Amino acid sequence: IGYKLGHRRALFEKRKRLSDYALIFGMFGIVVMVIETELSWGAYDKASLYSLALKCLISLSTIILLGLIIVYHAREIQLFMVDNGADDWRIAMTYERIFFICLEILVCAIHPIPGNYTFTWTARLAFSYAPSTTTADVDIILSIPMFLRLYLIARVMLLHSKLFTDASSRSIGALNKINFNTRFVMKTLMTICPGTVLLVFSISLWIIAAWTVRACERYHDQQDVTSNFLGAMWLISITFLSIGYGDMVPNTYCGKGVCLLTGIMGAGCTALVVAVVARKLELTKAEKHVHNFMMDTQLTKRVKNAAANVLRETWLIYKNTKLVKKIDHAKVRKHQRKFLQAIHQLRSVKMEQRKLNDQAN
Amino acid sequence: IGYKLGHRRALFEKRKRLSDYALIFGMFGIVVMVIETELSWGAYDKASLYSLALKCLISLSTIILLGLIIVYHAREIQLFMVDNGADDWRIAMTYERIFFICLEILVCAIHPIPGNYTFTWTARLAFSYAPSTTTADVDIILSIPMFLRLYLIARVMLLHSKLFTDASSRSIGALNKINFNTRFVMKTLMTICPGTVLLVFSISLWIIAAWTVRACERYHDQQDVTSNFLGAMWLISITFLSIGYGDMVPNTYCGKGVCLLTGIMGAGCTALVVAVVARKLELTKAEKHVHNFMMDTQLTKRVKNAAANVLRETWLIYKNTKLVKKIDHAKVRKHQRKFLQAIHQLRSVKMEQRKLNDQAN
Amino acid sequence: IGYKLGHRRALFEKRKRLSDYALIFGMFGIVVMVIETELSWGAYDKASLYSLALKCLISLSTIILLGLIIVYHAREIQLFMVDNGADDWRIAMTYERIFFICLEILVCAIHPIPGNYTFTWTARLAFSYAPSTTTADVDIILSIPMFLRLYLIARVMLLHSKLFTDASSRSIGALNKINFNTRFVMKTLMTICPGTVLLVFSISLWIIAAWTVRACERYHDQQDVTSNFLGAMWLISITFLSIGYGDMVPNTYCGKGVCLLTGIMGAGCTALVVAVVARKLELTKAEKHVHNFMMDTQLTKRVKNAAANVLRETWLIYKNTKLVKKIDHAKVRKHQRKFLQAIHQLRSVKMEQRKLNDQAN
Amino acid sequence: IGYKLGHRRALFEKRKRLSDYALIFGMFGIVVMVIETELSWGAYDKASLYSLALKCLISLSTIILLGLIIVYHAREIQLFMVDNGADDWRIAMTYERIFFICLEILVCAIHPIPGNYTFTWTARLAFSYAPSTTTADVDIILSIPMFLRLYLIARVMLLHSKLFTDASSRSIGALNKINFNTRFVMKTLMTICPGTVLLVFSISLWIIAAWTVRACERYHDQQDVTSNFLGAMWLISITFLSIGYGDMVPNTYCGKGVCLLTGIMGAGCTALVVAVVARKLELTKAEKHVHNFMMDTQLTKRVKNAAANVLRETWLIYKNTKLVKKIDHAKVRKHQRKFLQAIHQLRSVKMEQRKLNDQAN
Amino acid sequence: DQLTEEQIAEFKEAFSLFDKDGDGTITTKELGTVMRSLGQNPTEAELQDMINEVDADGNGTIDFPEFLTMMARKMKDTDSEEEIREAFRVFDKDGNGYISAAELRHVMTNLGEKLTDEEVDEMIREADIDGDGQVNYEEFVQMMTA
Amino acid sequence: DQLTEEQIAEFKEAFSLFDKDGDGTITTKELGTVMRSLGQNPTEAELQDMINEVDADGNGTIDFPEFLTMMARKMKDTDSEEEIREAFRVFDKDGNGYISAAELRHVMTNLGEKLTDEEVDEMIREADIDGDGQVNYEEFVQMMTA
Amino acid sequence: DQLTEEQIAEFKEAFSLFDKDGDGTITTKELGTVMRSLGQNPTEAELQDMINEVDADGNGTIDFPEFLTMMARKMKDTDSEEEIREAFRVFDKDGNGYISAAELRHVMTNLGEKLTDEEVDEMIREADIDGDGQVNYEEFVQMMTA
Amino acid sequence: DQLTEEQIAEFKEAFSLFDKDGDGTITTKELGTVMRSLGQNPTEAELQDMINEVDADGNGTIDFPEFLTMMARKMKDTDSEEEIREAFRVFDKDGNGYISAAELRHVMTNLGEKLTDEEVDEMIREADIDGDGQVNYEEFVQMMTA
Ligand SMILES: [Ca+2]
Ligand SMILES: [Ca+2]
Ligand SMILES: [Ca+2]
Ligand SMILES: [Ca+2]
Ligand SMILES: [Ca+2]
Ligand SMILES: [Ca+2]
Ligand SMILES: [Ca+2]
Ligand SMILES: [Ca+2]
Ligand SMILES: [K+]
Ligand SMILES: [K+]
Ligand SMILES: [K+]
Ligand SMILES: [K+]
Repeated sequence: IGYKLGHRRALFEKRKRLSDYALIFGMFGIVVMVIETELSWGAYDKASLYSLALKCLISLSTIILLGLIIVYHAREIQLFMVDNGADDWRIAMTYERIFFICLEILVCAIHPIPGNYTFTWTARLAFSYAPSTTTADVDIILSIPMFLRLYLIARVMLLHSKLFTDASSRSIGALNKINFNTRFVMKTLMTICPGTVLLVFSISLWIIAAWTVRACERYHDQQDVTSNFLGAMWLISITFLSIGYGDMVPNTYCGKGVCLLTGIMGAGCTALVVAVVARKLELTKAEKHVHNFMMDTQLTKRVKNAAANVLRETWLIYKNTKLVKKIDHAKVRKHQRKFLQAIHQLRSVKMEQRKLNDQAN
Repeated sequence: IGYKLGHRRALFEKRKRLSDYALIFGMFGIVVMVIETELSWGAYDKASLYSLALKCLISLSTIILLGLIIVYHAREIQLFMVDNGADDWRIAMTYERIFFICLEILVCAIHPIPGNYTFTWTARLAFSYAPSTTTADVDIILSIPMFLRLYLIARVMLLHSKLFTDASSRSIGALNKINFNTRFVMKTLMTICPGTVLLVFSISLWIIAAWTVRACERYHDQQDVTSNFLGAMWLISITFLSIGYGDMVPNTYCGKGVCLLTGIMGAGCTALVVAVVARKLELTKAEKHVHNFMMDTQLTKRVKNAAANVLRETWLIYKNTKLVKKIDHAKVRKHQRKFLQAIHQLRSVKMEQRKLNDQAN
Repeated sequence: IGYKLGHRRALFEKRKRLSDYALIFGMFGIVVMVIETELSWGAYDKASLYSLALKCLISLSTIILLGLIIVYHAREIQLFMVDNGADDWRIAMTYERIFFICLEILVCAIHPIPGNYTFTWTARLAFSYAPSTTTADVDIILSIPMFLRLYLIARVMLLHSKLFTDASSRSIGALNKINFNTRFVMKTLMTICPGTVLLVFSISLWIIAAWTVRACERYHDQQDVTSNFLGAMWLISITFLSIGYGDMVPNTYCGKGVCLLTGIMGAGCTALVVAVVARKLELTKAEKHVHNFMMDTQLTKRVKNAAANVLRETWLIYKNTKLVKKIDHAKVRKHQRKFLQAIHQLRSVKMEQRKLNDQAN
Repeated sequence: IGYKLGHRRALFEKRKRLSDYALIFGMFGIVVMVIETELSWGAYDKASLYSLALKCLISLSTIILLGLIIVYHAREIQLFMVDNGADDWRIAMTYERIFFICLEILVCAIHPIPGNYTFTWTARLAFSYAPSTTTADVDIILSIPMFLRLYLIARVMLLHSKLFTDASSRSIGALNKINFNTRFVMKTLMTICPGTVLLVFSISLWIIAAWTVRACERYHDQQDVTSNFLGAMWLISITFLSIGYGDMVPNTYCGKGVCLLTGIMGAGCTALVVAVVARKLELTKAEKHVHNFMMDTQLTKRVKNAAANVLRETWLIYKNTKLVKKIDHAKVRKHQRKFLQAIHQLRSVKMEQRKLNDQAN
Repeated sequence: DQLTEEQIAEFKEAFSLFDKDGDGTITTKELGTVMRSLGQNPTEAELQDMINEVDADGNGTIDFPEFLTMMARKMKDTDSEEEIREAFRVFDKDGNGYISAAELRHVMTNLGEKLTDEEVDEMIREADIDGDGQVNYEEFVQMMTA
Repeated sequence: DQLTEEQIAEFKEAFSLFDKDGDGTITTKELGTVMRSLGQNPTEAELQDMINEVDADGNGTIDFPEFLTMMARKMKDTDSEEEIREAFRVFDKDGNGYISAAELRHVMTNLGEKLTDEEVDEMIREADIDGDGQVNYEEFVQMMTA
Repeated sequence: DQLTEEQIAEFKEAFSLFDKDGDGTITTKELGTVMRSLGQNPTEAELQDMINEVDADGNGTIDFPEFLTMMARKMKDTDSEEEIREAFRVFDKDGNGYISAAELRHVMTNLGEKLTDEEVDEMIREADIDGDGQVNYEEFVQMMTA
Repeated sequence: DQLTEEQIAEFKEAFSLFDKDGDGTITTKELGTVMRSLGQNPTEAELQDMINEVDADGNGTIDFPEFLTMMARKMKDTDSEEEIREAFRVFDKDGNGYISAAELRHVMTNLGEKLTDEEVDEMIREADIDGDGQVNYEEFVQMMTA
């Protein structure tokens, strides 16, 4: 053919390659921020050379990330112009494509800048209602929002899907008018592998939320309660399951927000788990047939065994009544009791077998 | 036709207009009450001209609301007489109609009257069991019940629905004998838009309950715990999800009632969400067919790949046993292990293929 | 037939009549016990004449109740002998009928006897872990178990069921081999009236559990926390929903056991409510058909409306390109954007129409 | 074929016999450990002869258990060689069979050795945040892990299953290609007896978890709160249902881990119970048919009863209007009201009848 | 205020459903199509009788002027001239509409509110349109005369 | 006692569920009507045999006195002289009814409580009512003689 | 660029899905096999018309060169030469393909954004290629002539 | 190392599952009876072929000695003499069995673990039983000769 399916291949490769460097430069800044935040508490201070040197490596990565995002959007514009018949870049701007670019820029543009700035922080302590005031730095405000950079992982995972760039899949979708969207992958995954995504999401949320809670609570905790990493892990775990708080109520609002988010996520995951358990218990045809066969055999055997005793007790009663002159009534009444028990057992087994048979028909 | 249809439209319009002014005059009083209650705490006192002037604007609105309600009921009586063929108006008075008019009058007749009245209030504090006594005003008792005026919104929403005032649907409703009731709209909405009503109801309940809890708790709270608006929001949110109370137990009974109501509503909403999630995970026919097609293709490819290795390992064993005289037994043992692994894998893939095929038939 | 069908009527009436006096004499003792327990705390003491006089009225009722139970069992024995062919009363004794008679006697034989006896009680207080020791009376031990007498209400309700004594129902059950046991009524009720039994059971449990908790907690509470009736009601309500305890943890094992039972009952009721909500929201055929009809009409109208705009924009572009010499490109690109939007909307509406149609087929 | 089938019987019997002595020697050590741990607290000390004598009986049992495990694995190797065509024991070692043997050895090799060793333990107290330091023994660390020896019960139960060693079921398994693996038994059990395994598992977990919690909490509890056996039982029960902690938060990580595990198990059991309740409420065909029959009869009777009143009221109106000259309008109004009520009731009953008839098909 | 511009057009939308392409003609074939999609498969005589009653022109189909009259009676909450018909057809013997005089005595003295013998005796003596003991429809129209 | 006036209508109400239009008889066509609504589709012989046993009059249909007697036995919790036949029909081949005498020897040795050989040896004595080795139910009626 | 060796094998895998027995031919019977497994039971004319358009050799079957061309159209996110056809076929009558010129006046003046009378008058006078009042798709081809 | 009395009775219970009339053998018509209850509806040839292999007497029915030998194969966890059959039948067309020798060249080289040309070259030169290009299962029995 030429051009088409030859040039379109190059655009796909360029778009796919540009989404990995962005992820690398997005994770590098997060890692450096975590190390700097951990080491700036006791190892050194904010007025040293280590802090400036280690925070000057975040701005460069942010600039590279912004450049990569802009190039990615330009290549997407080129692909859109190639796909639909058009010869002007101005046609794509539709008051919605512009907004998401600005949203991405604002989300990925936040980082702790070099310097030494401070502000005043006041909070009310739990279980005692006592005021507390400290002097904090503005870097804590500018570092937590950088966890929003995790949306790139979804894009990288989607662009690498085999069911996204397969010609046969496209042909079948055309034959069935299937809408291959960014959400259909989740719908398929919640069926093919419904027990792996839940575990991965739970562990990631657990670790990130515990670290964030401890980072908030370091400032106003002097008794090592909510500022301990294992304590934060336990608090997140018990809030996820909605058991309670114990004596681990935070003294800060950003801990309360994390706890509320964890509770909402836990409720949603519990509903999903209930649905999955309901869906995972029904039997297939083969095992059902085998079960019916074995049950029918067992019930037939039990029916014969129960039917023997009725005749046995009848014969015992008849032999013991009109024979050997005098009769001992104790044996007679015992045999009558056994006869009634045998009758009831036979009736019950017959009813159960007929019910099972009509159900299995 | 004439009087049958020409006049029937005028009555509907008159009844519809009378339901909007009632809503406006019902919301005006609530807004004025909220502003007056907020401003009577610290700005001025209950013995000033501002309080009297601002509370004299609620009685007039209440009187107008009562007049509008009476006119609406009279027009409904007129419509009922027209729609049945009766002549005397006394025929419509059937107790059940009389009781609801009085109920509406009593519900909408409550408001804080002008004046300056007080009473004595006592309570037991939480976590300390200490008595507390203050002097309060009777306006707090007469203002909270005015939130019952919100039933007018349902009437306004119902009277504006096209599915209730469309003459085309009447033929199908008569054909299928379906009851167009005031409740059918809810059941339809819980299917067409099951995720919007839940959000709207949750946000409205959240804000109203938080404001009411703070209004109760401001009287006996001296440490800014349960009288803080954000604290009330957090308490309502954590009681809705049934996680616990922490150190946020109210010292008043009207806070406990709100918490109990929030818990009941939360349980009901959780059940509804579970049902919705259960009903939202089913797959349609086209996607199911496409999934089956792709799975069959992949499984066939895997079957061929697994079947090749059996022959490969058999040939390797045969070449390594009866050739080049001396033989290394380690190679033979390794090849036998690989042969058994290939056999087991082929059997598993064949079983999965047959199971998928029979279940998809 | 008169010897069988006429005589069998008398035994049924005698058995039915004997189950109402038993209930009356079982409720009389409970009421008297509640009044005496309430009035013996502050009104008088256990060494007065009022206490002896009011407790001497429980033993007589207990004796009458035991006599009525024995007569009821004798009449049931007579009915069993009449029904199944037998002429010896000893045949019915089967090591299981004997055990239940003794169980009933032991359950209904417990009551607070007259006298004045005491014992020593020690408990650990909540939130403070401080020991507490009081001198109590043995009447508290002998009064709470009398709430087990409520099993008679089930018997009275069952014996009055219309579907239990009716020839037509018996004939149909014999034809269909169904079992009319003491459990089928519950399953039928959970379908015909699934929302009334839950409410009745919840209210009865609420009141009885609150009274029992307050009665157990009277002895070791000196701050009016868990000994207040409204506080007990609130604690029972919040334990039923599994929200928490707040500051209302009992200092006695009696309250702990009552709370555990309430939590188990609450979990069971929540599961039942979830199942009922799941089984309620499904639609019937008529409403489904009318909904499909209205949806089809609306989608057809929307299809026509969307299809008009494509032609409108195509004509606008064609008129604006090759006419009136010079052309303003801004208008052209605006119309191209509108053309693409119209195309996308039309495609979406067509897809939704086809999906709904194939689903409704 | 006599050689293969005759020899295969001996290996199965040898393998089955070796799994009972292992269980006996695994339970003996647990029992002795529990007795020694209970008696080493107050009766004697770790520097006595009773402790050495009673702990020297655990090492011998552990050695016997290890020998039995090794012999069992050797016999399993022999069975595998007999089953699949092979003449060398080295073929079975596949890097996975080796790993599980080592895992079993490490799990079953842990026990408290004789001697007298100590270490230092520090914890933070609940609700007070006060440090606590004691000196403990290393035997507490080496005794709790021995509860992992309970996996032998599953093996013993599986090897005794009739549906696992039945020659008749092999034909049906071949005909249906159903997998008789170690997981199918649970699937069958969760259907045949879904209410017994839950109870057994709940009681076992309850007792073991309460004992473990008390065993760890004995060291840092001086007020008899979390070191009391009944208190531990109540804490485990209320954590299982996810109600809260009250004032029973542990001062040790043992309690935190055990409570987390109990909460997870409780959530899973609640989901299973919800599914079972949903599965246990649908009706069978016979009872459904009987119910429909009775409902139809009752509805027909109600239809006739309602239809009589319309004619009755019409006749009353006609007699009271054009007769006896003068008329009283009050009677006319009352009769017209009754006429409308009868019409509405008849319409409602007809609608219910037609809906039931349309549904029951 | 009858031929209002918006309300007449609205009736066209409702009338367009039963109009196949462009003809003010509603026949037996049209009813089968619409009723099939509504879960109804009535017999041929059913809709034949249905279209017959709502027919005034006599051409074997339904006209637009006839559509207004039938719609007006369906918009009304309760048709008092059809409820008595329902109470008769529930007691209908086979379908001829003939109910014996002696039958009415039992269904009135026992079923319902237990009307007195004297009252029903006056009822039947006046209900005798001819004197044979069978009333079909004249009693109902005689009831609603004024 | 016998049957009181309020009890008279009780059975007629139940009898009316099988008497549709004042038939006064219970025929095969009406029996098949109610059985289909109860999830049963038996063969013609089954319903023919069912009405054959309860046809005391001999006219080929069930009468009310016949209906009263048969339903009275159904009110019993256990019909004593009916389960023995059911046990016999369990050990029955192709509906012949002639159970081989030698067959009873095996079933009594192991099936049940394992009666002794000498016990069944005396049991087979007097079991042969004629001396061939086949018994249909003459042993059963002999069992319930007194 | 054109197509690389890896890309060539990719189409073969998709090509092999319509060649159960090879032969490099896509016959009518092969389409029926795949469509039934995809929840479709179309008529013979539908598949006959479908293969007719995608056939350029003229033999009757489809080869790879025709297969390659039809895939490129599918890969496009929006075929601008088909949407106008679908809009015409929405208002199309009985598959004729020739729409009345007078009908377009109503659908343009009211349906949609209510185009003005003067502009739609210019539309029809330019679309009067027929000269009598029955326009067709011949307006579409001149719409996309440049 | 024998079959004890318990073992003998054990197989009879399994054997009684197929001997409905106690004939001492199984008829080919009752195979479909048990298979229908197991959700299987095979053709006549399938059941004819199945009984053909396990028929040693040659009369047309299966005896107990064949049944006893049948269970022994079922007891084995992996019958190594049938897995190669499965692999061959995967690469089999129209059930001929005459697998082309040139076809095996491609699959071994690419499909699987990528065997080399020199390795596969010795396979055909040894698998040529005659030298025409068609190979059969005689290669398999040659593989398992020792
Ligand atoms: Ca027509
Ligand atoms: Ca007409
Ligand atoms: Ca009859
Ligand atoms: Ca008869
Ligand atoms: Ca072909
Ligand atoms: Ca071709
Ligand atoms: Ca046979
Ligand atoms: Ca044979
Ligand atoms: K739930
Ligand atoms: K909870
Ligand atoms: K909780
Ligand atoms: K809690």
